Amino acid sequence: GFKQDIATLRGDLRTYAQDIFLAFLNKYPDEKRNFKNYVGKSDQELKSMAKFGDHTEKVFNLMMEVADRATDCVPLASDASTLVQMKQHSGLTTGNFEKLFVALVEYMRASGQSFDSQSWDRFGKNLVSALSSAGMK
Ligand code: HEM
Ligand SMILES: Oc1ccccc1-c1ccccc1O
Repeated sequence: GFKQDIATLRGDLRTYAQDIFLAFLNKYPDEKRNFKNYVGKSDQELKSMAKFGDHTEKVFNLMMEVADRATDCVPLASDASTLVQMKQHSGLTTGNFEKLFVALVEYMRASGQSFDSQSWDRFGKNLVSALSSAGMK
């Protein structure tokens, strides 16, 4: 289920974080507008950068927290406000988050593993709704 998937991802978080974020960047190349220093790089080049590993893992450290605090794939309102108010998210719209969650769900569906893809899809939609409610355009 969803809870086991959190334990699975946390068990190899630096590789799942990198693979899912690369799935997102390759699926939605225009999302590089928010990640200038990742332009014109192969996946292997990105995975060699200190910063890439360290920023993507920290992102997923918080994503797993938010997942873990959710009830029935409904995230806390306090976690959504933090994500809207964060200065690093100043320009973003819910569309940025929707795309990340589509890529994560498709990564899960294509994996060999018994991830609860439908729970991550609901989680993504509930998080987008909570970001909207907390004031993200
Ligand atoms: C649930 C989803 C997300 C979580 C939990 C999250 C979390 C975080 C965290 C913890 C940081 C700080 C990273 C660090 O200090 O190294 C960060 C930075 C950032 N996030 Fe997010 N984020 C999420 C979704 C997104 C999305 C969808 C975008 C853009 C499409 C985005 C864009 C950024 C940018 C541009 C930064 C700053 C880049 C930098 O570190 O210099 N985030 N995010
Ligand atoms: O790669 C990054 C570097 C810096 C800050 C955030 C990310 C990131 C990684 C995966 C998903 C969303 C993100 O904002």
